[PDB]
Amino acid sequence: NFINLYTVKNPLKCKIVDKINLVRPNSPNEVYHLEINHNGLFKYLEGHTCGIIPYYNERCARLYSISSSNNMENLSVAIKIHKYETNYGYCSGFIKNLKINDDIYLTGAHGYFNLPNDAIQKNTNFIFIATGTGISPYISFLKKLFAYDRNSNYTGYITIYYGVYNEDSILYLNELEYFQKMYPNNINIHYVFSYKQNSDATSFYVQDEIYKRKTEFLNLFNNYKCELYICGHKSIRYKVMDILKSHDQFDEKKKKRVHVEVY
Amino acid sequence: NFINLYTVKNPLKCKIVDKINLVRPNSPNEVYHLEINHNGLFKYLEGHTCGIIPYYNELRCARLYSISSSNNMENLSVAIKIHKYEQITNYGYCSGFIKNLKINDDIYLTGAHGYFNLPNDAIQKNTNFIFIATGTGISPYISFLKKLFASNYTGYITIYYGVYNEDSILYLNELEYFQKMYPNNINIHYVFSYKQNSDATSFYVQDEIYKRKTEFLNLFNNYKCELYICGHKSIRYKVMDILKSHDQFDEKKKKRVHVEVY
Ligand SMILES: Cc1cc2nc3c(=O)[nH]c(=O)nc-3n(C[C@H](O)[C@H](O)[C@H](O)COP(=O)(O)OP(=O)(O)OC[C@H]3O[C@@H](n4cnc5c(N)ncnc54)[C@H](O)[C@@H]3O)c2cc1C
Ligand SMILES: Cc1cc2nc3c(=O)[nH]c(=O)nc-3n(C[C@H](O)[C@H](O)[C@H](O)COP(=O)(O)OP(=O)(O)OC[C@H]3O[C@@H](n4cnc5c(N)ncnc54)[C@H](O)[C@@H]3O)c2cc1C
Repeated sequence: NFINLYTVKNPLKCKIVDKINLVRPNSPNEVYHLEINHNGLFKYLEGHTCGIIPYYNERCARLYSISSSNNMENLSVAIKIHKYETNYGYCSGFIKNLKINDDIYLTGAHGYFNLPNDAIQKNTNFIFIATGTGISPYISFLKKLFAYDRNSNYTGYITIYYGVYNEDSILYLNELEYFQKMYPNNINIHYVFSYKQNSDATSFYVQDEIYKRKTEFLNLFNNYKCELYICGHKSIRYKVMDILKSHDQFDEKKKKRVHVEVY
Repeated sequence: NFINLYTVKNPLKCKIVDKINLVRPNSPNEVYHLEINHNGLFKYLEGHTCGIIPYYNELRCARLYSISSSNNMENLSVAIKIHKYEQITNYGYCSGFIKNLKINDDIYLTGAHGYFNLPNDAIQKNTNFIFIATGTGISPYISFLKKLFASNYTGYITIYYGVYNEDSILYLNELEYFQKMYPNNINIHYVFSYKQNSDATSFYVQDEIYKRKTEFLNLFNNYKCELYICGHKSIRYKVMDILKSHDQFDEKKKKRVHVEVY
């Protein structure tokens, strides 16, 4: 299958085709969308990550959610540039200085944060919870479910809770705006702005929006039997579980409907 | 201090000066000794490790390697086992990199790691040592021996060294040299496991210490030896178990135990 087709011991040589800032001028973040030519060789399902090996020339690979769908020729990835005290993270500094037409080395696929195979036929309902770059897997989910290029056979309902610093920090804004305008009876997006660079504070703002919208959120999960996806900083996970645990019956059978990709 | 002078964020570009197979025909793994030109820029004490960043090219991910050279040498050195695994053979990440490395290739180092150092009073105080090694665990001790013997250090060194077989003793030449040059001050006990199982190898080292438990404990306790343990993780507790049994083992003794296992 797709998992570990390429590893650090046989990474895939790829090429940077494009590199676009994803944020607008009032964002405190530097985040780049990378479009990557893999010559059709990198196999993935929506929700998978790829690994990038910084500075490689023919763990150690940093994982990035793939934001493109399968039937796109190139793959895409959204990468936040981490800084401290000037000084960059290991992969962050590499991605910062990367240029179009540069080589990049990939491993993968990695992860199990995928759609159910039933999804488009079963018209599965979804809750997608995201913070920061945690939106990327959902971008690929949407591109798949609504056959991006109204080619959609999918008539399920999707609710997105997306927490970012501010409006200018919303990643893939144009794509989110597109799906919402094209499919206004299938998609509901709730932006939460924290105005805090601290991820643990952002996740509390998301938990707090969900609490404010608990009747929506909890009927979606307990009544309409949505699949619940959580992606982003590790602090949201237990905060979303607390909401489920404190407000209604919550057993291992309901836990089967909770999918988590945190970091 | 010299710790983290170079990191993965800013590695030191260095050159391979030599690459020498340290093992003999009956050893089932390659082990390469690397002489590395760092332009005098890499700073370290004996016992320190350097990190190598496999496949790096200038625009937990670096593997650590004990430096086997002393400060006073111009180039640094390192001994690197080439790890194989089956399922057609594959190589470890850094192992495959080191395997293919040529003389004059670039190599990027990260910058003194660890606390596996000699006490700085060692030469003036004539400190006695117990060095326990398996496999590549010998490397820091080769650097120790190079430092201690400058020479008027008259301490007493005991070395326990477990390897697969005689063709697998790393730095055999250096060990034999030091043992023969200072025959009253260096005592080496070798153990061959004859099994390609790292856990077996450390069992046999423990077994050789058990045979000599009285000598061993009387060296550590009465001659106040600094005890060093280096190599595969499995030796750690097997040696600790010997310091537990037939011994009170207080915490002024634990000041005298140094561990670098992996
Ligand atoms: C499953 C999964 C999916 C992921 N998906 C994405 C994604 O889609 N997009 C994305 O951008 N990231 C994603 N990540 C995280 C991504 O891998 C990060 O870029 C990586 O984890 C951090 O990268 P780095 O090498 O640049 O930072 P590192 O060098 O590994 O450091 C980690 C953090 O510590 C900080 N740090 C490093 N040194 C210091 C210092 N000494 N003092 C203070 N702070 C320091 C860095 O700034 C950084 O924030 C994902 C992670 C996982 C596990
Ligand atoms: C403080 C310290 C000092 C050290 N000093 C030395 C030293 O002086 N000399 C030295 O040689 N080493 C030393 N090491 C260990 C050194 O870092 C090794 O080269 C390294 O840890 C093994 O690296 P690798 O990249 O080749 O293998 P990796 O790929 O990182 O390690 C995996 C191990 O499992 C095996 N493996 C990998 N993938 C698989 C798989 N899919 N299935 C089954 N098996 C697999 C590999 O063969 C290898 O043995 C030290 C380590 C530490 C922490």
